[PDB]
Amino acid sequence: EMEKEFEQIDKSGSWAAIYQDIRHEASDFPCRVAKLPKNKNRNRYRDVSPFDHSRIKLHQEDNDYINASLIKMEEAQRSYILTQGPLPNTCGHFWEMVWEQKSRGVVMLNRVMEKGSLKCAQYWPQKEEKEMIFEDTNLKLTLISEDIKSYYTVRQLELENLTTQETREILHFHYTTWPDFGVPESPASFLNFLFKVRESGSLSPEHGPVVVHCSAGIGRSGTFCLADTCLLLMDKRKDPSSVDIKKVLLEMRKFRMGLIQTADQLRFSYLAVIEGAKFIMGDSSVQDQWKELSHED
Ligand SMILES: O=C(O)COc1c(C(=O)O)sc(-c2cccc(NC3CCCCC3)c2)c1Br
Repeated sequence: EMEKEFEQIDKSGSWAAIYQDIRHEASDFPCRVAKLPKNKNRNRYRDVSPFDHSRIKLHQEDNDYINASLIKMEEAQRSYILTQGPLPNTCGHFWEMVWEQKSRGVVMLNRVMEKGSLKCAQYWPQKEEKEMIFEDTNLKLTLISEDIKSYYTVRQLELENLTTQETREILHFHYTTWPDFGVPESPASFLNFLFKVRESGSLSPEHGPVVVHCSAGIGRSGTFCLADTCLLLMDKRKDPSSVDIKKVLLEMRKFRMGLIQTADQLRFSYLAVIEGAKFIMGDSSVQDQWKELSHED
C-alpha cells in the first residue's frame, strides 16, 4: 500500500536504493533500428532509444524511424506515445506521427532552452500569422489560439494534411516550470496540469494516444505517465490499495527505457498519486484547491 510504503522508505531514507532496484529489474530489449547508421541524426541522445518492438513507425517507405515509443498499458486501457524533443530535422516526422496516430493532444514538459542548451526544436508556430509548413511530410501547422497561465500554456493548433486537405485540432499542453532532472513545484501544480490535460478530452480512448515529450522523453515524461496511469487504475477499480506503483512503472518500462530519471521523481510520483487519490475517491474540493495552490493566474 503506497502511502505506508512511502512513509517507510522516507523514514529509512532509502529512495535511492528503491529507485536503483527499479533500474536493476527494468526490461531490456533491442533497439537495432534506432542504432542503424542512417538514423544517427534522428536521435537526440545516444543512450536513449526506443525498443524495436514498441517503436512508432512512420507510414513512409523511405525511412519509417522516429525516436518514439507506444506505451500500451493493457490493464489500465490507456496508451501514450513518449518521444524526444523533436530535432531541427525531425519536426516533420513528429507531426507525421501525430497525424498517422490520430493523437489529439501533445504534452510538452520541457522548455526549448534549459541550462543553456537546446533541449527541443521550435516545432510549433508561436504567432498566428506565421504558420509552419513541413515540406518533407507535407503538413501545415497553424497557431489558432493560446491560453497562457503562470507556469503552463495551453495552445490550440490546426494540423493540416496538405495531401488530402483534411484538418484536425491539436491541443498543446506546455508545462513550463518543470526542471530537467527535477520535480514539479508541488503535487498540486502537477495535478492541476494533469487534470487540465484530462479535462480536454485528449486522453479519451476515442482518440489516438496522447503524445508526451520532454527532452529525452523518459524522465519528466515517465513521471507524468506513471502518475496518470496509477490514478486511472485506481479509478477503474475505485480502490487505491490495489495499485502497486513500482510494478506499474516496471510495466511501462517494458515499452520504453529509462522511465523516470531520478529517485526524487519516483518519490514525487508517490506524492502525486496519493494526493490525486483524494479526487478519484470522490473528494470534490481538492481540484479547486490544487488550482488555487498552483497559482496559475
Ligand atoms: O526529463 C528529465 O528529468 C531529464 O531529461 C534528460 C535530459 C535532459 O533534459 O537533458 S538528458 C537525459 C539522459 C540522456 C542520456 C542518458 C540518460 N540515462 C540513462 C539511464 C539508464 C537507462 C537509459 C537512460 C539520460 C534525460 Br532522462
